[PDB]
Amino acid sequence: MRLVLEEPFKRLWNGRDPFEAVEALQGKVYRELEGRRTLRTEVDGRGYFVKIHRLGARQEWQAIRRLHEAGVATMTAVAYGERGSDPARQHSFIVTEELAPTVDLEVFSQDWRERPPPPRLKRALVEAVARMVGDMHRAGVNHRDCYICHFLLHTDKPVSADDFRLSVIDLHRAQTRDATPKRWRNKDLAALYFSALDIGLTRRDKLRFLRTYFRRPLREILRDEAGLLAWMERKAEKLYE
Amino acid sequence: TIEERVKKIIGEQLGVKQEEVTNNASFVEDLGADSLDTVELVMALEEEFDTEIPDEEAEKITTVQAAIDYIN
Ligand SMILES: *P(=O)(O)OCC(C)(C)[C@H](O)C(=O)NCCC(=O)NCCSC(=O)CCCCCCCCCCCCCCC
Repeated sequence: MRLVLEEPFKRLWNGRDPFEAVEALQGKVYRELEGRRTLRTEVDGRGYFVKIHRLGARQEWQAIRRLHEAGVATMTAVAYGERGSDPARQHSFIVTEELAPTVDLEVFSQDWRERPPPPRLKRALVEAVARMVGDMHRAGVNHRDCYICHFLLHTDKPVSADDFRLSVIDLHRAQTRDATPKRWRNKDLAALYFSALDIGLTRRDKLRFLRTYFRRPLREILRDEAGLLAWMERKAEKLYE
Repeated sequence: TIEERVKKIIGEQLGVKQEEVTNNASFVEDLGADSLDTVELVMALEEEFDTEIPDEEAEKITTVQAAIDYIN
């Protein structure tokens, strides 16, 4: 048994079995990947995403909790639950607040190849992701779906190179440890790179990324990560087609 | 003014005296730079002029003249 309720669902499910109540929430329903379920719902017009598993909600919940400890901007979780006589085959749920207004970074950079952004805005975004991912990894969380589309740029204010905030989302497969093994670090870095092959990153936008990501001199990175970087460049070539 | 800014950056970047920063000097053999320094130089240029240099252009910046030509 694991259960954490926060507002508004703490009162909403007071004398209620919350595992029943999540199944009773309503709204635009989505993915039904074998027992799993995602749906958007509103409480006083707020908007929350409901993920029910009947792999479970634990992955997202511990990533979200570690990222909050580490100061990495992400979803806020207002409800979470696990129960089951078989600790392997648990019934779980997690409800996260909606982040809005936002535009994810793939959409935002959709057509940088042809509509080039301000250079300083570009480099600030490249670096802001380098910081978050680095921060994520140093805090013991590897994403497993580390793509630019899972980073939200916040549009509640005008966006400039000097003022913008990101949030990382979709942690449904995220693994949380006290230290992120290097193989898992590299998978995220690989995936983040392949998601970004089509936005006009110069060779130097990528070195900028690596420096900020590792927080080590560029010369050391290119030496000690040589094989990783050569592999990523080789995969990225074939993926370009 | 711009024609001088480029000369100043190459010097602050490559750690060479302003007198050695001649339009004929290639960074690699004349100003003691290696590979990466040129790239860090190209980056420093991008950042000082708040611009972006495409990888095709930046690989043609191998001399001081090459550097000034691009900014103008
Ligand atoms: P000399 O010392 O002989 O050689 C010089 C040099 C440049 C070091 C050498 O030739 C070399 O090693 N490579 C040549 C070209 C180059 O610049 N390579 C380095 C960059 S490519 C790389 O390192 C492999 C993968 C890139 C790293 C990942 C990028 C992450 C990007 C994701 C950002 C997300 C944000 C997007 C905004 C919406």
